[PDB]
Amino acid sequence: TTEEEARDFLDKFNSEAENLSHESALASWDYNTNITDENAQKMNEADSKWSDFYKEQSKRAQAFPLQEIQNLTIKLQLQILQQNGSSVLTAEKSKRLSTILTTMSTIYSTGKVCNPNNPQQCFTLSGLEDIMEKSKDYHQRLWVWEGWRSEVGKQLRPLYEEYVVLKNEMARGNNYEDYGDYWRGDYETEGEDGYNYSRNQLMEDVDRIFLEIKPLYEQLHAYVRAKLMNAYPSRISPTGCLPAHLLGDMWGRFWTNLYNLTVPFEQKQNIDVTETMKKQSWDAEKIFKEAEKFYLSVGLYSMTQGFWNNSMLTEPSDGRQVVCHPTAWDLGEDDFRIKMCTKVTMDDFLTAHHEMGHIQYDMAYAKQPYLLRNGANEGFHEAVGEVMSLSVATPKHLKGMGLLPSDFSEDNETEINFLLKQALNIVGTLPFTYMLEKWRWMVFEGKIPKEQWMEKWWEMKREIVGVVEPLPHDETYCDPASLFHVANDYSFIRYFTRTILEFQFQEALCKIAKHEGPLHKCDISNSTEAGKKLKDMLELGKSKPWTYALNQIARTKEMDAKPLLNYFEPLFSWLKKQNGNSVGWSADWSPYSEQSLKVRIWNDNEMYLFRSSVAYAMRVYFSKMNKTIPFTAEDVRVSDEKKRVSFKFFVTSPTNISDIIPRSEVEDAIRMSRSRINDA
Amino acid sequence: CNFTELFRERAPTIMQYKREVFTRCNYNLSLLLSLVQVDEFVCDKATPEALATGCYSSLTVDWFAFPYAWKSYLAIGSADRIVRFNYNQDYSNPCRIHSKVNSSIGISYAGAYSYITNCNYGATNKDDVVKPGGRASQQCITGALNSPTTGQLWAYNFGGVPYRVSRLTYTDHLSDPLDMVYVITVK
Ligand SMILES: *[C@@H]1O[C@H](CO)[C@@H](O[C@@H]2O[C@H](CO)[C@@H](O[C@@H]3O[C@H](CO[C@H]4O[C@H](CO)[C@@H](O)[C@H](O)[C@@H]4O)[C@@H](O)[C@H](O[C@H]4O[C@H](CO)[C@@H](O)[C@H](O)[C@@H]4O)[C@@H]3O)[C@H](O)[C@H]2NC(C)=O)[C@H](O)[C@H]1NC(C)=O
Ligand SMILES: *[C@@H]1O[C@H](CO[C@@H]2O[C@@H](C)[C@@H](O)[C@@H](O)[C@@H]2O)[C@@H](O[C@@H]2O[C@H](CO)[C@@H](O)[C@H](O)[C@H]2NC(C)=O)[C@H](O)[C@H]1NC(C)=O
Ligand SMILES: *[C@@H]1O[C@H](CO)[C@@H](O[C@@H]2O[C@H](CO)[C@@H](O)[C@H](O)[C@H]2NC(C)=O)[C@H](O)[C@H]1NC(C)=O
Ligand SMILES: *[C@@H]1O[C@H](CO)[C@@H](O[C@@H]2O[C@H](CO)[C@@H](O)[C@H](O)[C@H]2NC(C)=O)[C@H](O)[C@H]1NC(C)=O
Ligand SMILES: *[C@@H]1O[C@H](CO)[C@@H](O)[C@H](O)[C@H]1NC(C)=O
Ligand SMILES: *[C@@H]1O[C@H](CO)[C@@H](O)[C@H](O)[C@H]1NC(C)=O
Ligand SMILES: *[C@@H]1O[C@H](CO)[C@@H](O)[C@H](O)[C@H]1NC(C)=O
Ligand SMILES: *[C@@H]1O[C@H](CO)[C@@H](O)[C@H](O)[C@H]1NC(C)=O
Ligand SMILES: *[C@@H]1O[C@H](CO)[C@@H](O)[C@H](O)[C@H]1NC(C)=O
Repeated sequence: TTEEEARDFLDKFNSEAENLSHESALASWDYNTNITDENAQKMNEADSKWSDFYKEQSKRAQAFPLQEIQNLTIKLQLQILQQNGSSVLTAEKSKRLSTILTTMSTIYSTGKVCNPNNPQQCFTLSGLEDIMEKSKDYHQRLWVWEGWRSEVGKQLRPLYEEYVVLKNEMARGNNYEDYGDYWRGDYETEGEDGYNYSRNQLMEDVDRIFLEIKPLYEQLHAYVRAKLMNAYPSRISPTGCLPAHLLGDMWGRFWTNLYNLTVPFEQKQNIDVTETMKKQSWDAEKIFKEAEKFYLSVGLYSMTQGFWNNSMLTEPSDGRQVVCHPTAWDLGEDDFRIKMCTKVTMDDFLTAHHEMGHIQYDMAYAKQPYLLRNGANEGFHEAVGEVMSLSVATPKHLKGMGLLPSDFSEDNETEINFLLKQALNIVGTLPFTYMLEKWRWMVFEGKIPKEQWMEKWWEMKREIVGVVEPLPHDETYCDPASLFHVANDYSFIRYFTRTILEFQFQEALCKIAKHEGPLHKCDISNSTEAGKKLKDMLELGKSKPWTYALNQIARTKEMDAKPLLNYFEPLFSWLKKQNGNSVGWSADWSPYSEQSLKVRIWNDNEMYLFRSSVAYAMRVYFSKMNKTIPFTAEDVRVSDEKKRVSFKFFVTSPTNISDIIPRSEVEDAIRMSRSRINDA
Repeated sequence: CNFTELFRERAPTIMQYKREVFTRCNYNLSLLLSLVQVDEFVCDKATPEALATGCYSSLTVDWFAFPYAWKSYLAIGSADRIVRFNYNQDYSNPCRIHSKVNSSIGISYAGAYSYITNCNYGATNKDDVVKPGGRASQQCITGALNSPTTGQLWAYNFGGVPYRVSRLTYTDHLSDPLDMVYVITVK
């Protein structure tokens, strides 16, 4: 009778779960729509009611063991509700872990980096990123990058090391090996026949996928490097890794901002129609109503009246404060809304479709039981939205729609500029996500000793991504926590998978629509057959294995970069011609190693005295001239070392940082000052 | 004609302004301007003298109470909240009169005289602008009538359509010889 009582329990849960979800989701909507302390309170109270409900239900859920449940939807709903999570931790550890998590978030969030030479000018994280995206000054970019690592990274280090242990203990209490599996378990599912996927091959799939897209990334790397070398002359070698601070961002996760230095055909204009949309008198509603027309011509769902009446499609000028970050909302009771501040721009034209597409998916699985009302997994949600966005980005759509001139034609130079920009967005970030989780998993698993965390971080990064540290680091730093997602406990691998699924879905849909030619030129408008296949899959929600959902639309139960490589095939060939045999990179070189000296052997105090003597020697060398530089032991930088065997070093000016004094100059500075280096 | 209502105890607000159409009458403008004083006579495509001479097919007069200091907010070309969400003037037919009415003429000054400051609606935050010669919609007024005098923007639901309205008073800016605005258009 376990099956029967489990059924009644879940039906009861699902009914009130939907009613409470509505109250909480609506209060949150109203707060963000109209910002004020009164609404913040209503939101917080509604969320507190939800948590008390969910928590009490998760206690009763333990009375319905999975062992005697033969129904797949009862089994899945109980698995979702029954998880203990942080609750198997004792009160001391639960409280400490929450405190650590909150502290890590705070250090990242309000971290600041000041100008080392002119310290009245200091920037917050958003100020630093603006500088980091726009400046072309090697020096400025370096103190921003390096500053963040010492101001934020080192303060996070002592928290991460306790954090890793507590997260692993939590995972063990949930029957996992460590926290790696706790996260990897989000892909685990047990169906019938071949629809059975282990959390333990996620590692197998990402390594396989990574290797197949390696050739494309290597071609992109060589091209970007060759072009970037003319922006930062004699800072970047012909063959090797790129300096981290020159990648166009604080973390180097996207090569999006290097595009302006790397454009294939710089004199040619790209395609957009912002001027045309203004000329044709477009506005918010038109933009969203056109997006609906698109979803209807594909064959999916039209929008409800509540959307047109209840949403926020434009930025208000009423006096109300709002947050304009675009989000698709599902408030329950089939109430679907979009909150966005739309204006007549290409960016909002395409974003409006992205948010609309999330709703189309939200509607499809609305029919599912409350706990199963989500996509097949973390990656499917965005992967679908991206495909539906690519469908309208293409000029094929824009021309057919009557926005582009009918004399508009697609050049084979414009094709290259487009594909590269996409590659810098996709191909360039795939290795970042892959490397981060590769390392992160090893850290939680326990394969990398605490004392080797930074050593493996940078060694592994040069091997996989091809990025090298401008300056060497000790184990006092923890650059991984420098990123939001690490500091705030978020899974990152979803960024890898959504991309791979995106192209698997797009290619299958194009074939269904009977598209001929390159995939980047594919359109699914006026293709009901492609529409119908997509709908069948979206409607599944979480009721079936994600490999089942993948099999229906892409005809396989595994992820492949097969379709990604085809999307970018014309770019791969173009890059090959441009790169020749410069393809790939070495991980032997670093920006500071060329001018380094080697010391053969040792206490930390002896290293200090050595550095002090080197700084002295540099002072003497310059003192003979009419230039005085206040070198101290701190200005002597030490490279990766082998304890009691050897180490390497270089010295920089205390007032520049970016400079390295040439080996030869340092070497005879030391020889000149060979005498009087004794003690006692 | 019959102008005993123009100079009556009830002095209408901007949110809910009053008007009359006068037909089959022998106009007597020279008395209207003798009964009450006029500070300003501002009129396009017509003159003070022209309106006093000759008969016309129809005379229309609109009026409301309104402080002199705010006279620029009724100006043509103005994008003020007063003109946009309440009283747009008809410029398709040729006169704004600023007239102080003596307390000896039974005109009162009572109630929280007000105008609409904002009236958006739908997911477009689209504004509900009054057409020239028209009046603020019933939905804008109904919401505004239940708003605080401090101008807070409050949400209302009228027939399934959401509205965000606010109201602001000018009940304090009065004098015994209260300043009123009359608008005359002549066909
Ligand atoms: C942005 O967010 C704020 C905060 O939530 C909203 O402010 C509330 O707005 C609602 C209207 O949407 C107000 O509700 C109304 O209250 C009136 C009484 O006000 C007095 O008493 C309250 C305490 O209850 C005091 O806070 C207030 O200052 C006054 O002293 C009622 O008379 C209204 O009644 C109407 O609706 C009922 C519905 O049942 C009908 O039966 C009535 O006949 C009548 O039509 C109404 O209940 C609420 O009081 C406001 N909160 C606060 C703290 O002032 C903003 O409106 C919101 N803005 C937007 C654009 O979203
Ligand atoms: C905004 O909504 C109104 C009506 O909302 C519906 O009816 C209400 C009474 C309530 O039950 C709501 O939750 C419902 O969503 C729309 O007005 C309707 O428009 C259609 C034309 O498409 C017309 O045939 C109906 O008769 C109208 N209904 C009413 C009550 O007037 C209005 O169109 C929506 N706004 C937009 C932009 O779609
Ligand atoms: C959540 O934690 C509870 C303990 O608080 C687990 O319940 C115990 O399970 C063991 C092993 O079967 C039993 O021997 C204990 O008697 C149970 N204790 C209680 C109070 O029931 C529960 O299994 C955990 N749930 C999940 C999904 O991990
Ligand atoms: C890439 O180059 C474009 C120019 O083609 C830059 O766009 C300009 O951005 C500034 C703001 O910093 C605007 O004031 C200009 O009007 C924009 N120019 C044009 C023609 O629109 C873009 O910012 C550059 N991107 C990066 C990362 O440097
Ligand atoms: C599983 O339960 C659902 C109700 O939640 C029911 O519709 C479905 O038919 C059941 N399937 C089997 C095999 O019992
Ligand atoms: C889809 O077909 C319609 C005609 O029903 C046409 O107006 C529209 O432009 C077509 N869409 C595209 C992208 O060609
Ligand atoms: C575009 O086509 C022309 C031939 O018409 C060719 O010479 C040129 O190299 C091609 N460019 C690219 C980027 O494919
Ligand atoms: C650092 O040295 C370089 C020379 O390589 C010079 O161009 C730059 O202006 C110097 N910056 C500072 C802050 O001294
Ligand atoms: C209003 O009263 C004053 C006396 O205070 C008088 O001088 C003035 O003429 C009166 N105005 C009118 C229009 O009668």
